[PDB]
Amino acid sequence: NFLDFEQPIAELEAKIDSLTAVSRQDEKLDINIDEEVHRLREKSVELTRKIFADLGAWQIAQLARHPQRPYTLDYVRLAFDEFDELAGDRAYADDKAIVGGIARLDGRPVMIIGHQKGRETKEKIRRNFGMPAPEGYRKALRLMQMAERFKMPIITFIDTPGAYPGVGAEERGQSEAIARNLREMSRLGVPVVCTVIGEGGSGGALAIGVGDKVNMLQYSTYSVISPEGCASILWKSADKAPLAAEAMGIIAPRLKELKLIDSIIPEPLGGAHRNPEAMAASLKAQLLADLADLDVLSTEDLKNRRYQRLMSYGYA
Amino acid sequence: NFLDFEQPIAELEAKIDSLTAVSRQDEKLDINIDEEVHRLREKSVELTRKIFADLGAWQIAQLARHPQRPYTLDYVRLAFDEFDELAGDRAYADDKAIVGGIARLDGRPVMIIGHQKGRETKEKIRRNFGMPAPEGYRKALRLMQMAERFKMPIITFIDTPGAYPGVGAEERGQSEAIARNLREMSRLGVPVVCTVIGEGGSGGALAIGVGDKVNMLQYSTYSVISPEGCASILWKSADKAPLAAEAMGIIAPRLKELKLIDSIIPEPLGGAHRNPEAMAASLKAQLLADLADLDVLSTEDLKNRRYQRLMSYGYA
Repeated sequence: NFLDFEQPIAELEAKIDSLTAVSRQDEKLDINIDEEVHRLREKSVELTRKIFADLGAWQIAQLARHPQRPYTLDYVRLAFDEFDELAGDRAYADDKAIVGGIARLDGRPVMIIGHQKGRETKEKIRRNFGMPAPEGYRKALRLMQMAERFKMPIITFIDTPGAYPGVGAEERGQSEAIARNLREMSRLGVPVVCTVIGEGGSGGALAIGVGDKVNMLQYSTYSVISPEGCASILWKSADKAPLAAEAMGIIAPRLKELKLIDSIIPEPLGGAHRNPEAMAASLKAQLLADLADLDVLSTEDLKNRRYQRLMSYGYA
Repeated sequence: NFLDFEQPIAELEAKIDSLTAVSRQDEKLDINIDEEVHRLREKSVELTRKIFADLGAWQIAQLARHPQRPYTLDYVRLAFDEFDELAGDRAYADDKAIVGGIARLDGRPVMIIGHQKGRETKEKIRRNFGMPAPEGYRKALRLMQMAERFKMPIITFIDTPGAYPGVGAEERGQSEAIARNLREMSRLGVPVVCTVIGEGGSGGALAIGVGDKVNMLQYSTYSVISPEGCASILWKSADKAPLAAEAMGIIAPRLKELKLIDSIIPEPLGGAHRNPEAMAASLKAQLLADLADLDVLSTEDLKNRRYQRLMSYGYA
């Protein structure tokens, strides 16, 4: 299901599908499929550049929410192996809006923590649209401590609309849990790398994003507040979300100059959704490179550097 | 237009035709034409043997009258070159039921006399269904004399239902003209070869068929009277034509044993009409072979042999 501005790409795709049927549909129909396929694929490839060259911040947000995209499960599958999912906070529940586990990266063992919006409606409602109740963040703290204890690096993916705004979420110390998370992660003796795949932000995202390095795709928005919220509070409306997106600076290159993120991982054309494997390979390369130049530093120097980088936050 | 017993061959042909259309008809239709063409041609080739193995004398007559077949024009075109058509009896008209001319056979010059039924209805009525009025036979005598004079061999084809049974034909000495023809041809000083391509007989055919050699296709009937006439006079009916054909002995092999014809030229499968070129090549080879072993004999010995062979006619 392509977005509104990806229409010319769609109709060309719509002609492309029935090519399979015409191959063996009925009445002996087996036409010269290869010629038409090649011409239509050429046109489609040419047109996507005609479509994805002129997208800006409001679009970037739409693309960051494309309802066909790799979630943390997808990146785990397409760049990680021997994945073991640990579920359980030890207190009140395991949460489906966060998925964590311990896996191997090119032999090396790692910890993977991140969100999972679910693909279709069913897995979206079963995972609460990637909105974690605090018990999830307590689980994430528990896993992060486990990873710290056994001299293990931590790889974290961040793809959350935000911490759930609900009765159950507020009752259980949402603020307290996120505060603790932000406290412990800033003392681990192991390197930390955190991407911004997909749509993330709204503070709750930061619960698992305080690390040595930070990386973001080219169509991923990292906003202290969703554009619609900023629009409602400030613009006194919702339709004016694109203006809020333009003003805030939620796009990766805008953030990059702000010394906030350490690298942008380029996407396959038309969005990572068109070539999830290519995006997974790019992410794996970026993660490995980040880990490499990180392992040289010792644990004490690692923590000191982490603290120093934090203090660089804010123009002050 | 195939005959009644060639139906299974037809329907398979009927499926075969629209293969051309399906190649580029509409809606991008270009199917794997070669596979279906090969399979259907295999089936058609197998079926014709299933159809032309079990034909007998009544059929042979039907095949001899297949309304798709090479007439003398066709054999001239497909086995002769530098053909010049002489038309004119010098007396009252040139006739379209006979076509004569002087042409070359592999360099050698020859004379070609024979009938031409015309292909479609128009050329059939314009040529009087290959039925010659006597002026035609006078023309044939004139040409035969011309060929004799200039030491030239004569090749004759014979494809006639018969001499026209009409007022104009009877008035002009039909009997006289044919008698003269039968007289002169038995004195020419040049070799004579005469086939029985197509349907011929009824005496008038003999007007141009008294030569050193005689040859007949495998599906050509040479009857002193059409089967239908024999049926009407003797059987007292018309439907009983096949019995008349069986009794008379109008089929080539039946005649061959009678010492009446000197050779049968085998046909392409399914009738010469399916491969007119192959039939033309076979006819040309037979004609050349006949001429070869004939030119050895001198003119006097040629005429003496011709006379002796004639006397062998009839068991007496």
